[PDB]
Amino acid sequence: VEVLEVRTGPDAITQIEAYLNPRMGNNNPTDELYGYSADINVASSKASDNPNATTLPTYSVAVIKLPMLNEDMTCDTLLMWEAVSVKTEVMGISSLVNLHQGGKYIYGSSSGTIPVQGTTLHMFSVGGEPLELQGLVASSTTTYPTDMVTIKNMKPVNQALDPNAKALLDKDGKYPVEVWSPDPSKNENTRYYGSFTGGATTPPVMQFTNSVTTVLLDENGVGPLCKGDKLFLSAVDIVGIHTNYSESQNWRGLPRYFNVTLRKRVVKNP
Amino acid sequence: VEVLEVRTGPDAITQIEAYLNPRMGNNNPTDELYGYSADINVASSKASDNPNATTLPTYSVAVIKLPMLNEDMTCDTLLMWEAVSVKTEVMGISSLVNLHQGGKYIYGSSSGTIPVQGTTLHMFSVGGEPLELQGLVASSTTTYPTDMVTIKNMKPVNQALDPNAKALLDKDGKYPVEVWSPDPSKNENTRYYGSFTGGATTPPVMQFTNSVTTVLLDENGVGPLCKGDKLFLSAVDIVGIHTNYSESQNWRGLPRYFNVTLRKRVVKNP
Amino acid sequence: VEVLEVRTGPDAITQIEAYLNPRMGNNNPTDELYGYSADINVASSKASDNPNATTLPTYSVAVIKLPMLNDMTCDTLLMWEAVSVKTEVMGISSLVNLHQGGKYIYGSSSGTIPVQGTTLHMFSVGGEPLELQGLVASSTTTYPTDMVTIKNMKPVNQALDPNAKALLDKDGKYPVEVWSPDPSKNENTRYYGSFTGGATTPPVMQFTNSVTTVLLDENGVGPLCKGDKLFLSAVDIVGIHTNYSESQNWRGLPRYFNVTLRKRVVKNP
Amino acid sequence: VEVLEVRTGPDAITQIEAYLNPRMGNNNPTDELYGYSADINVASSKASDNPNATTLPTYSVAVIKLPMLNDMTCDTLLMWEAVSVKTEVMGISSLVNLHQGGKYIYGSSSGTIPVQGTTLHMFSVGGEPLELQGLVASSTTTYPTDMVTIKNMKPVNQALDPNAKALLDKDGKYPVEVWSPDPSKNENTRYYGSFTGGATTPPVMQFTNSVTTVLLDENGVGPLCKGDKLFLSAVDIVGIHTNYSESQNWRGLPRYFNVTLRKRVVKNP
Amino acid sequence: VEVLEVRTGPDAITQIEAYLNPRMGNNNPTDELYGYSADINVASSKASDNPNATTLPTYSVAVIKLPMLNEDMTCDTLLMWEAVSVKTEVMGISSLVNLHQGGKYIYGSSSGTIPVQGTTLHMFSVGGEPLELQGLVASSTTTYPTDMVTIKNMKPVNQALDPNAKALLDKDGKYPVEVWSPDPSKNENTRYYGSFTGGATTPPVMQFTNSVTTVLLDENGVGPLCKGDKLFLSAVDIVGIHTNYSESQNWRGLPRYFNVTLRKRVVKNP
Ligand SMILES: CC(=O)N[C@H]1[C@H]([C@H](O)[C@H](O)CO)O[C@@](O[C@H]2[C@@H](O)[C@@H](CO)O[C@@H](O[C@H]3[C@H](O)[C@@H](O)[C@H](O)O[C@@H]3CO)[C@@H]2O)(C(=O)O)C[C@@H]1O
Ligand SMILES: CC(=O)N[C@H]1[C@H]([C@H](O)[C@H](O)CO)O[C@@](O[C@H]2[C@@H](O)[C@@H](CO)O[C@@H](O[C@H]3[C@H](O)[C@@H](O)[C@H](O)O[C@@H]3CO)[C@@H]2O)(C(=O)O)C[C@@H]1O
Ligand SMILES: CC(=O)N[C@H]1[C@H]([C@H](O)[C@H](O)CO)O[C@@](O[C@H]2[C@@H](O)[C@@H](CO)O[C@@H](O[C@H]3[C@H](O)[C@@H](O)[C@H](O)O[C@@H]3CO)[C@@H]2O)(C(=O)O)C[C@@H]1O
Ligand SMILES: CC(=O)N[C@H]1[C@H]([C@H](O)[C@H](O)CO)O[C@@](O[C@H]2[C@@H](O)[C@@H](CO)O[C@@H](O[C@H]3[C@H](O)[C@@H](O)[C@H](O)O[C@@H]3CO)[C@@H]2O)(C(=O)O)C[C@@H]1O
Ligand SMILES: [Ca+2]
Ligand SMILES: [Ca+2]
Ligand SMILES: [Ca+2]
Ligand SMILES: [Ca+2]
Ligand SMILES: [Ca+2]
Repeated sequence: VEVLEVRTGPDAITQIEAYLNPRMGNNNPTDELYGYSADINVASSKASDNPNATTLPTYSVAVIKLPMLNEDMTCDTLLMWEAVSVKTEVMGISSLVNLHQGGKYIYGSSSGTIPVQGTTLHMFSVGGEPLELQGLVASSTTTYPTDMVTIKNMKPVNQALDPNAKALLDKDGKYPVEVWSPDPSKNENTRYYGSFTGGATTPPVMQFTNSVTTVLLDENGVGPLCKGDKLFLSAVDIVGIHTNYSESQNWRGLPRYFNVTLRKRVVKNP
Repeated sequence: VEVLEVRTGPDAITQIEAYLNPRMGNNNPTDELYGYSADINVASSKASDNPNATTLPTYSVAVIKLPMLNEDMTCDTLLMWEAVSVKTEVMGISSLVNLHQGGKYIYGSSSGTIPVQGTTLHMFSVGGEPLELQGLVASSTTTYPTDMVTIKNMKPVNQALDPNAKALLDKDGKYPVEVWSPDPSKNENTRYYGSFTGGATTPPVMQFTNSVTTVLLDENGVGPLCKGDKLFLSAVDIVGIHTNYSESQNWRGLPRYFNVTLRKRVVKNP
Repeated sequence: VEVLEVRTGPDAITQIEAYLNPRMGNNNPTDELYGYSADINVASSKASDNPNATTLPTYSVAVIKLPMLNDMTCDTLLMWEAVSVKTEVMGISSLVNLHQGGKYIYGSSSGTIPVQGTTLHMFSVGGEPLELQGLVASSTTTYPTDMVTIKNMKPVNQALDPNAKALLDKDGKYPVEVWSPDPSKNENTRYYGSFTGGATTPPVMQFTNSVTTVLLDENGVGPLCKGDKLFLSAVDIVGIHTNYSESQNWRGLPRYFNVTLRKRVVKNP
Repeated sequence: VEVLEVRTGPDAITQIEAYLNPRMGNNNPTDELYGYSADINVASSKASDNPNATTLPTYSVAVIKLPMLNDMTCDTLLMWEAVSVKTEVMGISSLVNLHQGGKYIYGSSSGTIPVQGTTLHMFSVGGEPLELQGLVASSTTTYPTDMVTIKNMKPVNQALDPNAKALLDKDGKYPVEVWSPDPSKNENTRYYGSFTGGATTPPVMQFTNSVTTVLLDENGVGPLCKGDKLFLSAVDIVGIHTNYSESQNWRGLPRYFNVTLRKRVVKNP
Repeated sequence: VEVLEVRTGPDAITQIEAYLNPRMGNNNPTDELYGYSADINVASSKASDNPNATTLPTYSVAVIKLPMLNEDMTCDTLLMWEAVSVKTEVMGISSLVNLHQGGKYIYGSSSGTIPVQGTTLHMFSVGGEPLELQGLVASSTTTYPTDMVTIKNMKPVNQALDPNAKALLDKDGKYPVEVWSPDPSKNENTRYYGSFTGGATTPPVMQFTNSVTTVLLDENGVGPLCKGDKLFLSAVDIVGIHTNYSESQNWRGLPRYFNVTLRKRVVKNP
């Protein structure tokens, strides 16, 4: 679609806000361990790697419906909502500042417990359509739960780049992060931003503020354009691993807030 | 409230300073371990987790009364104090540079003792009303002391985002950091800045200088506006954990200094 | 070659995109451990050090053929000039995995240690092969003969031997522990590398589609593609995987490139 | 004083330079362990904590007498204004030493553990003594009477007691664990500090002669030297050296200052 | 000498390149462990600390002879070469990415070996005369090899700043880093840049690129001026410690490349 100028005048700007709850494996709000995975079940061998669905963190996604812009669809030009900037925040960070939760002792049984630590993964995206994904796994011989969306008919090539392994992030809590990542060869109409630090016991590091805005405009001054007046918000915020007294382990996630400013953009009627 | 222009002229600027003492759990200045929590008392299980009030760090808050500005409340326009910038500093940082305090030896009994280390959490906020808070916990089955302000009738939803778990930071030493964090969906009239590094034994890192100012104006050039001529200052500065000889542990906190510059802002009378 | 002005007008600009699969040692897509090295075989001594080819990560290289620009007698020619690149290490979140068969973090009730330790990231974009300098940990290492390594090593190759030079002209052949970008050459290539060592170091990576690197030099000139060929080179070693028996495999990830090129006028030589 | 404009013309600018040696506890240059604290002596309990004077790092301070500027009648006077400073921790590379007596890294065939753990770096440049705020880890600690510490301590002193104030007016007398710069004062000093804690943390330091710190405030005014005196203050604890017996000493390094000053006109008070 | 303006015109700019090989202790290219120190030999006691020359890393220095500028030395003004900017690079960084070198196992005898790690020291300097040095040691009772250049007649004062402990970096592989550092009270005619990270097992961190230039001009816009048409390049690049199977240890250094751009500067004839 040919993109023209920004539409000026009163009522040309709008703003939405939303939060996405984490989807660490216990994904129902009545689950005792909502916001965590179940105890990790580890592969027995290369050939026998059957991770339980509840142990696998997935991506969060929400579709926000925006006000309808075009009365009749037959004028030479149309309007689309253009995402211009976002304020985003990982919520409840200070919940990890807690040394009394049941778990593994830091020293002996007189000490506090080890807080959430280890691998972290933070991703947010804002687009005018679903986030486009690339499949890649640690091991093609893992058998994934069938009620999740994973790579069909995996082979060892899927341990690196197979250009046939593509998907859309179109379902909340279904696409495992260990299988899918943002596809940089597409996503022309989405801006995504991601951060990873690995390790078993790494100290998690996070900032929180209401003073920072990310501008979503591309090199040409154009932000994501919302097809069918729909805005797509995606996230994952794995903040580390909680270790229990018995040494079993649960992934821990946190929710993410989005505040997106949008404006009206003229496009040519296709 | 329709915000208008900055009032210029002599005496249009004022400046306040304040310090907030840490509320680590021992919050009475006659407490032997004032500036620390009591020995952390750890849950025996998921179901049984009763942290003592003295073991839970809370937010500091102070209200600064500013000179009154409006004689007539008849006038078509009124003046409010607008917070423009802040210098803020964590005080007594070098008190941590101490290897003789009674505790746990670094190596054997000929060595110095382990200094304060582990999880850190730093936050300051400057606003024209109480900081708005969102509740989220590590465990919804925790029983919090009834004399603290925490989430009423928790369910497992409270381990992630429950949109009903909201509060105002309107009491000093009452809101546990492990339960509450700044709400990014509100706080239009407060600037907050936060930094977290987790981990069991992580070395703390801190800077101190009198050369750095934070500017508090939003993207329209408007800082926090002080309702009823009150300026709200909030903080928490957990600098880590002290470990005792028996391996019991206390949170350690430090005081925070604020120097705030304010100016007169014209607003439309409501 | 004398470099003249940029050629303006419609069709003055083109873009390409490619990805390079990692070459960690298992370099065939049907290899069970594709994207990993084989179990590291360690030297029993300084004198006795014969690493298997499957255990030695090598540089990835791709040559992209660009639209033919030039008749070859005009007094000025056109060359494709690489102006900027968006590049991305793909599959980063694949490391966010605690269930893979391996070594337990704590006892046997816990998750397994994820990929961690030494990392090496390099990308380059050039108008000819990346020029290489040879330097090794040990000059007494015997390398696999079917790889390209330093000929007739002496202890001088543990430091700078001005004679140990090569071109990155084959994919999966030049070991990273032998070869590195030659800063005394490479006038026509831009390279960018970072290294963090250690055995257990947590890996750190970012991913976004918002970042572009400008390739122009201090005279405003990017790499100029000789014979309309664009050279893309990479290595992305994201750490070490540890197996249950404590054997270890290097782990690598693929890299994406999106390069923008413009027509540059040059004086005919 | 009412501060007026900068005085221009020939000879309006000056430079001084100085070094301050560290005061870690062994503060006499003939001390066998000069530049180190004596072996750390640890408290037996909350009630009993009697650190020896020689175990407690203190701030360094020097007063530089500047050229006499003024007669005192004139409606306006000149003061030296500290404009900028180049400052350097000297002898950083002295830490790059694994043969020194100490605790083995692995077994007795290995090198010894180098200086590591808690570090504290501070420098200040002002026109009067640095103003200090008292705060300690323990109010029941008994400090050496020959040092300057907080009078009549109570548990409030484990946090902010607004009465606990002092001036850094003596070299090697004010313990860093008792005093820090007071941000509620120090209008006429600029101070800069960084702290990293932990018991075994690797120290990190840079050294260059290319970096200057500008000392002007948001009104373009630097510290003004009362009575033509310039105050330089510092502490540079670079970590802890551990002996074979596992007893431990703080290690400090000297700091160099090069300050540029100019003449500032002020109203006679 | 009085420094005047930059000389303009054709042929006013020259460019040199050079490499400096590391001087870790095994400093002869035929040495089996060239580019490493010999096994560290640890002090028996404070009184008995005799490090072997081969165990002590020294600075690298090279003198580059530049084209002769002044035809008649009686003219009232003269030209000097002025170092304007440098591109510099540590070479062979990726040689460290090697887990099969003989050494100490990361885990048991089935694993890779521990790569080079621990204390790093990086310095480069570009000057128009020898880099000026200040003496400072960890221990004044250390007995250094007489074949090296160290502090004469050490006393305890040399554990801190002795103003009489000065030297010039005027010989390659002779001035140990543990005794000498750049003197900030001098070096008006040299620019030096240094970086240190200690510890015994710290991961080394290095970058490499050909896209970065350091500008050498001072605040008056004057770079180092090459006395007698000599350009002084100095370096040390200790990238860590290699541990052998028997647990003995060797410093590891890497060579450094320089590409310095120079221009002609007018000076008044003294
Ligand atoms: C992430 C998180 O919140 N982890 C909890 C865990 C988990 O709920 C559990 O591991 C499932 O993943 O529970 C922790 O406490 C449990 C632990 O102390 C075990 C003993 O190791 O006992 C459990 O209670 C038992 C009780 O002991 C028995 O008398 C009874 O038969 O059953 C109870 C419930 O099964 C504790 O809940 C843990 O450390 O694993 C606390 C963590 O914070
Ligand atoms: C990078 C990676 O994927 N590593 C795998 C490894 C490698 O595939 C393997 O080390 C070759 O380099 O395999 C891991 O699982 C193996 C391990 O559990 C060993 C026990 O030490 O047994 C292997 O299965 C055997 C099995 O024991 C026999 O019954 C069978 O007949 O032969 C099988 C094949 O050898 C496991 O596959 C590993 O931890 O080493 C899992 C890693 O994820
Ligand atoms: C933050 C802080 O200052 N921690 C102290 C602690 C705390 O005061 C205490 O743990 C309460 O939270 O005390 C430390 O010293 C005590 C320790 O040596 C214990 C031995 O386990 O003894 C205590 O003194 C006892 C004494 O031993 C008895 O004879 C007497 O009957 O009672 C005394 C007081 O209970 C020490 O105070 C500690 O290591 O726990 C020192 C820390 O710095
Ligand atoms: C920096 C470096 O490359 N270190 C080497 C070292 C050094 O060359 C050496 O330690 C002197 O600094 O050698 C390493 O391999 C040796 C090691 O396995 C030892 C056993 O601890 O044996 C040496 O070979 C011996 C062999 O074992 C004997 O049977 C024979 O009689 O003598 C041989 C030579 O002494 C190995 O060379 C090491 O681990 O120390 C490998 C390091 O990479
Ligand atoms: Ca594409
Ligand atoms: Ca809102
Ligand atoms: Ca060259
Ligand atoms: Ca004040
Ligand atoms: Ca001097």
